[PDB]
Amino acid sequence: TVEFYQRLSTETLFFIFYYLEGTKAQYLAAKALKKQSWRFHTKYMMWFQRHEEPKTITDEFEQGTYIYFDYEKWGQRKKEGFTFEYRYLE
Amino acid sequence: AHSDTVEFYQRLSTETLFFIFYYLEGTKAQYLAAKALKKQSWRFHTKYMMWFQRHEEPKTITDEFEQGTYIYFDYEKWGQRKKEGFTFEYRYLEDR
Repeated sequence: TVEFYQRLSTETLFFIFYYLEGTKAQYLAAKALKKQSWRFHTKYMMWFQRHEEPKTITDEFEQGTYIYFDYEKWGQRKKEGFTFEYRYLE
Repeated sequence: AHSDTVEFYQRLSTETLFFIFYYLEGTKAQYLAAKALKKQSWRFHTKYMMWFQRHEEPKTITDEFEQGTYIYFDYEKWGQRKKEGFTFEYRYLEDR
């Protein structure tokens, strides 16, 4: 169901997303995350979430501070003065 | 780390390990997850089929059972709960 993945911790959703590819579970984790206001950067291949309100927003990109989950370090990190180009959005 | 080792599931959070354990049933992952949980002093009660952890030193300890307070992961509510004056019978334990 959709509500279950809603309950799961974010770290659990990430594990599901990165290690159970091409499966239903991944599919619902992706959406569970989106509803939590995470967005997938299709290049960096990591999930981002606004830490606070962006500094600048145009029609093509926004810049500001974000927390993201680095799957290589398996840990939530933070980036300031980052430019999230919407063309890398799904 | 390499997904096929215990050092890998050791990096994951407990809740994730529980997810792995219940929803990737009968797989290598589940087994290594089970192991990961055991270093953390979680033990599997084979009747209730839930994981328990001593909250504090047990009150009584014999050869067949121990008694005291535990936290446990209820997989029907999917949440950590707590039990006082609980008897954990050693016959319902994976490996003595």
